[PDB]
Amino acid sequence: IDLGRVIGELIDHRKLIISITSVFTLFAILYALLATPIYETDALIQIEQSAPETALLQSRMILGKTIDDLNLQIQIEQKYFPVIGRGLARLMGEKPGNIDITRLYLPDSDDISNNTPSIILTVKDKENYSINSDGIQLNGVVGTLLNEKGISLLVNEIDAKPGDQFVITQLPRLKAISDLLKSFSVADLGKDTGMLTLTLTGDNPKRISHILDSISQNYLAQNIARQAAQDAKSLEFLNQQLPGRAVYLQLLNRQQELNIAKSSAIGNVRIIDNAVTDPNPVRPKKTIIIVIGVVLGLIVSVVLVLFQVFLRRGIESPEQLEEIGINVYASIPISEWDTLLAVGNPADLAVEAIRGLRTSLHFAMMEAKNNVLMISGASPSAGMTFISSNLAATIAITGKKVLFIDADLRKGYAHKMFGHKNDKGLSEFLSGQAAAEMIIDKVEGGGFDYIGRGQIPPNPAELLMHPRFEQLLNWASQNYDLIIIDTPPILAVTDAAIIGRYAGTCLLVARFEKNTVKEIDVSMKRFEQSGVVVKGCILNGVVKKASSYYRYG
Amino acid sequence: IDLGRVIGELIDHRKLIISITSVFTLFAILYALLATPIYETDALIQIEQSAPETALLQSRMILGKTIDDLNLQIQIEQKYFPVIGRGLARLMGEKPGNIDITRLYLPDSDDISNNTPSIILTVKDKENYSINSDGIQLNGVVGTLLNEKGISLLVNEIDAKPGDQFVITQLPRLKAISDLLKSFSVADLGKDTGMLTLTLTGDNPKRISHILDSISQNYLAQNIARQAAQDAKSLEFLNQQLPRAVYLQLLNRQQELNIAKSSAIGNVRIIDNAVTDPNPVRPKKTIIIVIGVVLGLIVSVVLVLFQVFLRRGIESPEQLEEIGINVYASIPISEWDTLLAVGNPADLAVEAIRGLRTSLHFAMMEAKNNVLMISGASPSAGMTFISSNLAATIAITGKKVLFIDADLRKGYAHKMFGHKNDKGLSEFLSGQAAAEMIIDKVEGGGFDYIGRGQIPPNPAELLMHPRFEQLLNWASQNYDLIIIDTPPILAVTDAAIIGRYAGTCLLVARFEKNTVKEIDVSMKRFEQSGVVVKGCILNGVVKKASSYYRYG
Repeated sequence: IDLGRVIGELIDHRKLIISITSVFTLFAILYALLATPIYETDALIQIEQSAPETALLQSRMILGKTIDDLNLQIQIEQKYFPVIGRGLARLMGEKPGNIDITRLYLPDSDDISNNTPSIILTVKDKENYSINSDGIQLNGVVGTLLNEKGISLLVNEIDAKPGDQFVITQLPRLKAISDLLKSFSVADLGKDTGMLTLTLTGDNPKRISHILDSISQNYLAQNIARQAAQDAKSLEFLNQQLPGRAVYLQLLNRQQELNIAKSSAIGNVRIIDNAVTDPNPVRPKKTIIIVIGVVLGLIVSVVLVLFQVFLRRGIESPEQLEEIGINVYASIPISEWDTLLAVGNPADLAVEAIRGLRTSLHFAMMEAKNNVLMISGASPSAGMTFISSNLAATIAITGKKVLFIDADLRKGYAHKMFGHKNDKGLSEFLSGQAAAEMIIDKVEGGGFDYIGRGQIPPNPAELLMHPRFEQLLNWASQNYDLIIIDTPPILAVTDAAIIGRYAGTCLLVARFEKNTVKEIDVSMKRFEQSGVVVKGCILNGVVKKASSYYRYG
Repeated sequence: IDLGRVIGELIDHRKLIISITSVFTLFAILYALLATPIYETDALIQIEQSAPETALLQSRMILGKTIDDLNLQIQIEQKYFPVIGRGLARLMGEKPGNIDITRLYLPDSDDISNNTPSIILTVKDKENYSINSDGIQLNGVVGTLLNEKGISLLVNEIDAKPGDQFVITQLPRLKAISDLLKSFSVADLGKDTGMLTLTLTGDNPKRISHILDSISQNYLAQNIARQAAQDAKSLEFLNQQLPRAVYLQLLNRQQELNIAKSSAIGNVRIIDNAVTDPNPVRPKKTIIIVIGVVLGLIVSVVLVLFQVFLRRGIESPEQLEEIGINVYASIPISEWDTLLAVGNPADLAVEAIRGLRTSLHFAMMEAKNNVLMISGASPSAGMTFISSNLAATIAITGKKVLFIDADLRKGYAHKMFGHKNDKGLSEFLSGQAAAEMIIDKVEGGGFDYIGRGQIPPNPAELLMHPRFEQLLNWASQNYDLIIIDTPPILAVTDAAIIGRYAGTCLLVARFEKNTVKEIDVSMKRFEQSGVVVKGCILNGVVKKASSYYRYG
């Protein structure tokens, strides 16, 4: 988990980490290139406070007058069936479609849920067009207003590209307020200065400048209207109260004072400069999400790789087994590769390591009480028969006579791999229905005598206790230089602990990443309980990255 | 309790955790889907302070005038017998019912507790209807008012759906003010700006906009009736004081006060009349559902950890080996009246018993005799299961096995192997039977079996009798193995009496039932009695924790 280990596993998993980081950056870049650009326009309003004005601008009288001025409750979008059709259309350089509807009146379904009757325009040419509400397509021409089925459309200046689809939505006036008010924004930047910087953000650049100018003009007009409206209510009741006659003349003097004031009462709000749209979109923020894509890919990659590190629990190196006090006799690397590897590809790495095992056993197998070696995998799929068979081959070619007993009576398949006469296997001998001679075979490849399990017997462990088995071993250890026995795991059945009574040397075979140290520890302790002293293990299937062996020649 | 152990038990208990988290999330879904929506409407009120205004709008003078204006003390609900009938009615798309009562006068029961006389409207059609107060159903039609039994009711524009029930409550004016006031709210957002955000929240969307509009109008008229009242008091005194140049000056002031009074532009303007946000603000969807998820998750965690800190039994042979107990086996639970070792010989729980046979055969050599005693740490430790199957799995090997069931209190081996209940073990110790008529032969396992026989009155006094050692000495010569079942030592002392003659003694501990304390005390009490317990035999270990697996 150290920095060195970190970089090691990173370069080892460089494919995964770069793949995930690159794919998230691909999502980021496609999103940055497909998200519609959003321009921002600004204006400067000057007054002589400004705290009421930042709230009166965003009031519904102001926005509500712009909406009715520009008909912004008539919403128009070019149709693109995919969620990214519009973005790719912009990327291709296609000029976006746009039309002007000066007067819209839907059939006004205006239901509780679907209060936005949605219609689609099919552009037929630059002059005529067709409108489908729910299938009923009404063909129409710009100029002439379409008044059918309670549906009133006055659409003019339709765009060029025909065949397009334009979704029209007569969303409610309150909605046409709320969206704008969401986009609209005000500030002061002087905390007392009359300057207000209105900002409106939107997609259609030319539209937002007009909308902001409309807001500014409405604000100008309404402030002119208010100061005058004070005097206007005064004037209204003066007009209502005119009938004493000298007082009538005094009221006429006040009337003439008030009347002109209304026309002349223009002030207190100022458009220092009308709205213009900044050509550079402010959103989507390029180079701010792509770096977020990079960092998101990096963080998720590390949080996944660390999770996988804390996932696996199998053996990782012989040092783990030697920590418990287990003499790992070999580390057989996994070979890329029906005949024996030790005779098919005699110079493979996995066979060089088995020769390295042969020498170490040859040293460790003298002083053993007899020349019978028992090899029991830690579990199925630990390769016990692979290692035992190749070891038998590599010891046969040396020149010693080897007998390879496959005492895995439960699911042993060595006879399925050496070529066999399935009759008269091992089990058929223990049952007493076969003699010691008709069971041995000759693997022509390895050159070592082979004894197969034969038929699966109903009672394996009961058979192995029969005293004929020790007779077999006593005879063979006199007629052979080495005897290798295959036995089932000790975590599953007790066959291994029965055969181990007669074996001089016993070894476990542990698959590299499959079997855990717990399985080896429990297996060795369970062998000891049964009076069988496990000599050591033979780590197997170690990946070539962690295997010390390499080609030499 | 470690992260690995945490996730292991979570996946093991994945059914429980997902079940409870899912059902609380379902409760959250149904609540969020049935909780009646509440809309809020907004209006904007300007002044040129606003600190008095935020408390004068909420005064009873203003609210109580809207109440009397819109008849808000006349409360109406569509009736739904369940607590969720209204919600599901909305779910089904059914348009909610509503009527209009322009004039309600109940009998005015107005008791101390039931100061809110409640009646129910039964909609008969679009024109007529019936009202039951306490059973007395009065039929009436819109238009004509029902004035009977002191009940003056004028309902018009009754809804369409007939047969419905409408609960009508003439709640007192103070309550009809207080509810509006708890829903009502004010703010300023400028701290000196005249801008006030009136906000009112209700369920009926169209109603609350009208309510807030009426509040605004009442407030506006009240502001007129303060300032126009100042000018009107001045003008009223002029009108009362008018009795010639001074008269013309007073007439000038008269018309000036006329215009100043009647103009009376309020310091307040309604910026924009109240409108209702179509999106309900409560119930807050996706804010309680996530709270439902986190609540289910936290309660699942706190319950699973509690159950973790609930069980005290053995959890693995390592716990026994820590104390210094040689766990000779771990027999897993078998799914499965004949012996398992002859019924289903390939069962995992029998493979483990063969594994025990081999370890005993090694560990039982050098023992002073071939007698094995197996005593469970408690009843329901499966002692007889293990001993019987072990005797079977040793019998098929070919050794002659004698199986003595010395559980003279509640032994039931004869109830399992098929029996001649006469002449059991007790009938031998009592001296009324000889050693030969007590022995049987289980045809299945193939081992000679000695039943306890009749429950004696004094078990322990019998077992001390010297005939028992005669039996064992004779058997150990005529049999290759002798297995003795004995009662738990924590309950009676028979086990420590038989153990004097047993070469090997083993305890059987159920996996999660028996604790480490029971095993430790059992071995200490065996030691005090001069019986050296060889080791334990963990029993009934669950397949999740056992290393055994099928092979073949």
